Amino acid sequence: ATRTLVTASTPGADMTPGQLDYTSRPLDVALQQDGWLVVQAADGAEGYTR
Amino acid sequence: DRLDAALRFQQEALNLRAQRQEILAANIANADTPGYQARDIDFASELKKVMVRAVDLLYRVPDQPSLDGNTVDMDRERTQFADNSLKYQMGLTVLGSQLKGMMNVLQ
Repeated sequence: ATRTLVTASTPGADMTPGQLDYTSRPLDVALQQDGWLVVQAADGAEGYTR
Repeated sequence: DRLDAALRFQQEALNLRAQRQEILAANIANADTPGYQARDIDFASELKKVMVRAVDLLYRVPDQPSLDGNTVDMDRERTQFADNSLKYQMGLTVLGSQLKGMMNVLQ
């Protein structure tokens, strides 16, 4: 068994929080290290975002 | 029967060479199709059976796997094809020499 094909693959993601800037807008929010805002997706099932 | 059998040995050898050539050409032309298994005939055993007598072809072991399931290897098939062609021409020359000698005896 010599031939060994290679296929690309992507793990889930990287959860390092990004840099945040202060725009002083009254209702702009930034989460904690592992925070997630819940929204209602188009299909109806809830989803998480930042 | 005498002349018939004496020529028949080489005639059957030549026919077996031709059939093996046909099989080799088939499995070379079909060398780029998934799910195909390389086939060949045991020339020596087949000739021995025919001499005292619809051929029993058998699969060829692969040498390195391929995902699509192809087992025919082009280099080995080419070497076998060249060997078979040379054997066929050798048998042709021997048969022609025997026939020419037989004809020349009558002169």
